[PDB]
Amino acid sequence: MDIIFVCTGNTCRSPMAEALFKSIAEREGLNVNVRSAGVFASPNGKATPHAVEALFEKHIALNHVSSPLTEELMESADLVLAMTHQHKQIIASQFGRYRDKVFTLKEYVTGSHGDVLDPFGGSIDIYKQTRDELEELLRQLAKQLKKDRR
Repeated sequence: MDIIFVCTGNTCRSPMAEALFKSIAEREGLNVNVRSAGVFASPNGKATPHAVEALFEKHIALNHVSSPLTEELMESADLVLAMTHQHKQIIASQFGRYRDKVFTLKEYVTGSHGDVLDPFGGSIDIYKQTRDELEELLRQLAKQLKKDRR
């Protein structure tokens, strides 16, 4: 199992979800890899001064530098977890409808298309609201994985 969290510019939430899921997987004794990318990210984007601070408040000390989602990473991974249906369709448009590997961030857990709070460019409080929702989701995501590590 290798998971790619994906949002347009990566930094918006994907590395928060990565850091949380690593921490939660370590709590649960799950065995995975998780990474993050963006359909229009670049190899020199990084964790925002509020995402990183929100996970420092979580006492995880996030540190991440972005990269684009490209087909070799897609082929290497076993799950893709996209923040929106629009992102899912961009991924499909990049990779010739490799869409089967992709699920939306709520969808993989709720069973229905949707997203968490998008904090991109908000104050620390918005990333704080996000990481609470994101943790609650990712605990259910760990519950979903423990079925088959998928």
